[PDB]
Amino acid sequence: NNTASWFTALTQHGKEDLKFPRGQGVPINTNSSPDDQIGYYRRATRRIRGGDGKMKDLSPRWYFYYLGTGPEAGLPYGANKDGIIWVATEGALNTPKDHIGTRNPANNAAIVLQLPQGTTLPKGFYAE
Repeated sequence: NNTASWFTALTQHGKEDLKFPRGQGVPINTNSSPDDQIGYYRRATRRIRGGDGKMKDLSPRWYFYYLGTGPEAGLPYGANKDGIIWVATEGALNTPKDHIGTRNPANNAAIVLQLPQGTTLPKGFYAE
């Protein structure tokens, strides 16, 4: 039960949470169809031992999962929960993407996360 994202992460280097204007934010995936272009980003925090023994937060990562997949596969679109933000492309179907699912790193590399040109990223986000 791996549940790894199909895509590389967005790294939040600034102080604002991730969010996209309605219609934006779904990563480009040629292995998916217009109906599939909907899901959520989940914040993934990591803590590390700093240079003085005190544990400290690294920059949070935001991983995309298709609707109905991933660590929050049970949440319906729009559900409010800290660390979860929703995205959907024009024309997507509000149905679980059991037809896309999640990635097994043993037999599939992550897709480098790309957005169509001119997407409104928040301050501090550019990643990879």
